[PDB]
Amino acid sequence: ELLPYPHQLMKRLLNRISMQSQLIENISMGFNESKLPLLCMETELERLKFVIRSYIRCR
Amino acid sequence: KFRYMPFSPAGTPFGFTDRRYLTMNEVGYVSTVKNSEQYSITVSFFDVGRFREYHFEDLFGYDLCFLNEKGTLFGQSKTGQIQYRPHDSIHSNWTKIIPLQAGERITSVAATPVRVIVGTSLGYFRSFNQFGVPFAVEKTSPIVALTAQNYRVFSVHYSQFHGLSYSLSELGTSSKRYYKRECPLPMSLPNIKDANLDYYNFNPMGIKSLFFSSYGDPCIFGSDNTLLLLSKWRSPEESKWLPILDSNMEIWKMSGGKETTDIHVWPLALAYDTLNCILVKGKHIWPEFPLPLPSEMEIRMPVFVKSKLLEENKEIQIPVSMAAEEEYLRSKVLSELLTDTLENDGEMYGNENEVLAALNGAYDKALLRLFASACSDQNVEKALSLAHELKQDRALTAAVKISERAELPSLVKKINNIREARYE
Amino acid sequence: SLPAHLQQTFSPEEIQFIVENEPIKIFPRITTRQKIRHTRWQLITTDDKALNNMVAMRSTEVVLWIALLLKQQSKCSIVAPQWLTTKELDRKIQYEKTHPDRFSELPWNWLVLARILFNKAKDDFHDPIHELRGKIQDLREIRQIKVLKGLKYLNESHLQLDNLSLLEINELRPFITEIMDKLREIHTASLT
Amino acid sequence: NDDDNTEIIKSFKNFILEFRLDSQFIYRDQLRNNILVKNYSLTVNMEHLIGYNEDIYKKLSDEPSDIIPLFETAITQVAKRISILSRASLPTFQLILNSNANQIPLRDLDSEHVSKIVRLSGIIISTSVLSSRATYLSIMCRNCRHTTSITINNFNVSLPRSCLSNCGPDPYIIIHESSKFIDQQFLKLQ
Amino acid sequence: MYYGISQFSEAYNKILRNSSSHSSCQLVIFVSCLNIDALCATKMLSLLFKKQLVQSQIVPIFGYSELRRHYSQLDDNINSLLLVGFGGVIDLEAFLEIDPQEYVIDTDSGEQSFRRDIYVLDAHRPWNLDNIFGSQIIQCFDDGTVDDTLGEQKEAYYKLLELDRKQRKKQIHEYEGVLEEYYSQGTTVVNSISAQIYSLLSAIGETNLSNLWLNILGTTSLDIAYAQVYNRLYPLLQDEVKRLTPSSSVKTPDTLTLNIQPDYYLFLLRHSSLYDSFYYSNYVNAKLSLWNENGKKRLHKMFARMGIPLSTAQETWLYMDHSIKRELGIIFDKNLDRYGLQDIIRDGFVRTLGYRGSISASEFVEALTALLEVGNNSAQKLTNLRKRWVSNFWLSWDALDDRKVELLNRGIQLAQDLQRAIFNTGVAILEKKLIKHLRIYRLCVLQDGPDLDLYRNPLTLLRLGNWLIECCAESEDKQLLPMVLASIDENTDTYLVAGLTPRYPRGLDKKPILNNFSMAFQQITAETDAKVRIDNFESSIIEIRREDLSPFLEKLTLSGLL
Amino acid sequence: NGLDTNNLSHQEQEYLKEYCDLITDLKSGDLVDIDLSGSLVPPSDVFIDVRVLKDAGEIQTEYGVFNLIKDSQFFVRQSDVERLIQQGYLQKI
Ligand SMILES: [Zn+2]
Repeated sequence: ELLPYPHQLMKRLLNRISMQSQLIENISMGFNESKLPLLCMETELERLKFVIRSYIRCR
Repeated sequence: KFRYMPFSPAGTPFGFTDRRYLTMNEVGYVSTVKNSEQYSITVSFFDVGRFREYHFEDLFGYDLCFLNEKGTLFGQSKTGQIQYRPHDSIHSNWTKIIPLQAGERITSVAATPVRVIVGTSLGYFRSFNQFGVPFAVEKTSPIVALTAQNYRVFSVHYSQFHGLSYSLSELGTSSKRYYKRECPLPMSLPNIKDANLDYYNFNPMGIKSLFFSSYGDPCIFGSDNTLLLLSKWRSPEESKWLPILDSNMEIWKMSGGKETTDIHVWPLALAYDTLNCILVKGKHIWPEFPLPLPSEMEIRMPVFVKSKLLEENKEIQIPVSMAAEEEYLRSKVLSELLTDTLENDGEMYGNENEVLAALNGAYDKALLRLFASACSDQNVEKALSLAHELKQDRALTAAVKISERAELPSLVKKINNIREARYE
Repeated sequence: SLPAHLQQTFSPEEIQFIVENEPIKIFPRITTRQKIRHTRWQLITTDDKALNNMVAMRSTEVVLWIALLLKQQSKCSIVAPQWLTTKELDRKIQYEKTHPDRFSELPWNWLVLARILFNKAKDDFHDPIHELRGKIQDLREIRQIKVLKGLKYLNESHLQLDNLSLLEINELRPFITEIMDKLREIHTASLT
Repeated sequence: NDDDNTEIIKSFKNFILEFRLDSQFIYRDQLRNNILVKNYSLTVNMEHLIGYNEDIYKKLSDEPSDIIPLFETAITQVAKRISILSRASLPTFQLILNSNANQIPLRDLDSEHVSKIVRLSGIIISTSVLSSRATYLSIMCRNCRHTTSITINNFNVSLPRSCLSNCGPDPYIIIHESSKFIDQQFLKLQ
Repeated sequence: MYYGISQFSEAYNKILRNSSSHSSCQLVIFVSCLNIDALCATKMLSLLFKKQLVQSQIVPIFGYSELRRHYSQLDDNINSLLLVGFGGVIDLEAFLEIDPQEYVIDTDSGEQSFRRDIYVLDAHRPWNLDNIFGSQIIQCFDDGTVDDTLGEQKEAYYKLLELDRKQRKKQIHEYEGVLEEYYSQGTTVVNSISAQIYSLLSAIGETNLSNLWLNILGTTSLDIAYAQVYNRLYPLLQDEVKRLTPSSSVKTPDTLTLNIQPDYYLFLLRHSSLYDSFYYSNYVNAKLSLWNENGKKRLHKMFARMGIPLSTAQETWLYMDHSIKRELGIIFDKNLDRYGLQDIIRDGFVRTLGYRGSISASEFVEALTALLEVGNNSAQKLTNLRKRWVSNFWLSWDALDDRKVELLNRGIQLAQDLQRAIFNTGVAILEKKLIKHLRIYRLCVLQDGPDLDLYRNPLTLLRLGNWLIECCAESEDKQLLPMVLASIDENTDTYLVAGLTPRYPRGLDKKPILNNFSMAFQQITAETDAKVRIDNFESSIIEIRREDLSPFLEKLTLSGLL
Repeated sequence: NGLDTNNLSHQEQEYLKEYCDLITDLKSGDLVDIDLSGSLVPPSDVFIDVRVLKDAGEIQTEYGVFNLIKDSQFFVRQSDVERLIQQGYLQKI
């Protein structure tokens, strides 16, 4: 069965991924060189995008 | 009679192999390989980001090393050949030969941010600075062990005509104060088959390692496999040596009561309530070149008797009474250590005050668990002595509720009198 | 839109993702700790307090994709769990050989985590890797024998297991679900 | 000599259980997938056995007829370890070898290669009818009426002369009801 | 001069300061393909940049025009360039039209900085003096020959550039004579790129067993024609092997070991028969003269003397009876002195892991060289053919990985087939006597033969050339002469010409001989109107038309620079 | 096509075309931070080695400029070249 949509959860997740997108772009404008937090941001963003993409593709 | 041997902290003997570890500590490990009448020395670091590991070809045959966060001091015992190598490769390395008589060997070396310390077998104590200028030629009891952390220097002396002793000092860039000079050291030397005799021909003192804690308290690991911490060393009239790990007992405890031989503890460092140490498996005490991850051993105050743990267990499960007893004692000594280091040296991070508050919380929780076992045996006086050592006013109401559950109204009256004393 | 091989089941790399998203105990080999005198980590799908407080040669708890990413750097070495020892795996083997009807009390992620730490942590095990992988294969084989024995009880109503792993759920999912679906279809067509 | 035989059996057991190439136990998986399709056999590469232990390679290649049944017993022990749960049947297996050796021609096959593993090539010209050889024999004494068992391995044994209870000179017959049989096909090679 | 060995680490730090960025790729490594040393060097560099996360683009280049095409299309965002195996002879500013005025950023104070760094990892000891001295942008990873030998040329070049009658002529013509004496000098190699990059890794601290094994392969690959380099670099490799070896054992599937054990000077001993290893070896045919029937009789006679039957000797090494191969060192010590094969005894490095067998360094580098060679209107054919050897180079890069041993076995089989073809064409040359004596050089021209389409490859013609130099070096009756080896391609219709240096016999133990063919090739190309190709990184490799071959050889034998 | 015209019908051609406009309308507006036609494999390896199959000239990426020289190796992120792997011009792991 097609499950009910969690509207508030996905709206909060898109708002959070948008704030993280502007955060990582602002830190990229801000670019000692400790690039491992930026790498954590980067794989953070693409793994969250994969989860959202797979959930929406399945439904 | 007795023979002196060159000592570096947590060094390993050669054994039947062609390589050994010169020194092992919280900064890194320095090892040497026999290379057909010369040697190859590899210095590796546990902190990859701060320090980059290196290696070099040693032609002199160094058997002594000391490794700290700002340099590496190599020393040859038989010829007096020492060398200081800074890590940053901005300051130049320097190499110096100290005068050694016939029968004199360098037994141990140590390095400080502003000094370099060499100790010989006849009792000489030569202090240079970091660049090679000599500063002092002292004669003491023969130093068989040195370990320095920042400006603090801790040493162990032994001789036939002086006995075992220790000296703790803080030299600094200023405020030259010596804490203790050759005060006797409470440690048991080993009882002098080839698995132990291969090590005790190399390290006759039984010092597995000698270090400082993360907060600067001295710690020593003798041949009896107990970790001795020096508590209240800043005040010489209140100083005491606290055994905080009888590591054979916890080895027996994690093995389910089996008398276990094939596992040993090789100590490296002591963080707060945790000794970092490689649990070496096999017939040899010392680890080999493929060094595994150093395991973590939480410190336990040695109040565990094997008879009661075997009696109740007809994994060794400690009953809540003596577990509360050891938690109370461990929390009290750790609260004393954290309070002394925070009052004297200050906090080096932001975490020390909150962990001290949680430690006093675990202190009071163990005291209430002792109070409960006292009240379960209708013991009013032991309950009053237990709640008299209760530190915070928050946990006294819990003792009032346990007194209500145990029906001891005179205990309620005396605890309320204690509270009446506590309001002012 | 969804592919046919990802329709009614998970692929094993999705299982790898799922078990990469757990906490794990670990030993840092770099110091990111602020002294009393460096961009912060600031993650949104895990607690970054344990990652902001990353201290060299201590025990911390971070997520497993960070663990593998830092092991690739060798800036931080992954600690095996308690059940990845020879003694605990021998205890699990003895429990499997003791009770034939019941599976052992293994974690749900015991095959996937073992494969991840075998292919990524070849110098992070106190016990040797050799007998560890031998005991892993022995546990896998005896669990395969137990699920082959338990598959004779394919019932129309329901079917229960106690402690089967997630990777073994993806082993046995399409066969069991299709066979029980057709058995239920046969019996519901058999109803008047 | 039985100590060396069970040492050989245990060693080849350890060869099956402990062989791993590129994070994969190939022979345990081969035995499991061979059991699951009821093909009770194991195909062993000679390069793998040499890379494990060359001493075992000489034990195989020196007197093969006296050690290949021991390897068969080891394979059946591994199979009963793998596919049979303890304290809660499988017949004898077959070891099939793969070799990449240089091919010895038929004309160079002579008295030097007697009782040695050789690899050759040829043309099949005749395959005979399958004959039923025996492995398990329920042997019955005609006088004292007791039944023993004889296990037959098809390498390099006959009916013995004592009944193992005068009872009789040759007091044995064979009970064909409780006897196990395998196939044997004769071929002619050109 | 710009980077001595003790500051290689510093150079790597500069690379990080231009390339350690997650957002963009900024590091491009130009690697000379068709070279084992550059392949192993780029493998260690790629592992080092993978462990530290540096973005990279590894580009294999065959020709000099291919280099100019790849550098011309490079984006301006790239600031770090690594030139592996080449770029040490030519003038890179005069070749890549480099002018420092459009590449300079923030000149302000005597400080200069540029927007692109070009590093050179070259083993050819003729160093261009402009490139090594007067160039800020082109940074050289020098072995240390500049601090010992190239000081007079340093001061001559510096007072040549500083001072732009009898005094001016007397000093300037003298310094130009010194500079032109250093120039017109032959090409030689005394150090490997893998040794320099492993010294950089020792300076950083990223050394492990894999980088050590790649360094061993890179050093071992120079043992054919540059045995003095391998004999010089052997004790450092021995020290590193004994340093990074573990304490000890039983053969187990995970323990990789890398031993210093007797590894004899044979072609593919552990992956072929002993008869085929002695029969296809260059040294055995060099001494016992196996090309005629008498040499085969002598090989069978020494098999009779060694006690090894030909049935056992022709059997595969893995399936060989070990009553022959266990005491083979004792048999070699007792029997090879009478036939002159004492120098077969040689200690090398043998690596094994698991139960999949042992591999030596020599067998591995012949497998890699074979995977370079035959691993898989005319200008389109040349472009497709250059793309084919670039694909061959990437196949050999794929064979360097541990998980791809099937590529290694394919390379072993290709090495066996290619050595069979090399042996057949070598005895084809030797039987009909196509080697001609020209009193200053020896000439060998292949007009037709078996499988001549393999010789459009450079390294296959160099394999045939080293076969001929080893076979003719042990014959003392003819002295040391340079060799010209020409092979015809009918479809392209070009003679590919290789210049081969002679060498002393391996048993003797001095000053290495130089390669004087590049000077004559350049001077004949300048003076005559020959349509020839100079674009190969090895400057002794040229391509001439068929109709212009004989005038080129007549102008070659007229010139005295051989 | 989100990340051969003979066999389809004209009605199937317009079905495929209008479905292409629908799936390129889906990733616009909302759901724009993700791509709906993206890779369904999890990104379990953030950086990969990439080998070039065919010569496709000079291309751009997010913050840098890539080359597509035939038979070259990149050490780049999976998400930067994931679409180019889907086109088939890049192919490794
Ligand atoms: Zn009878």
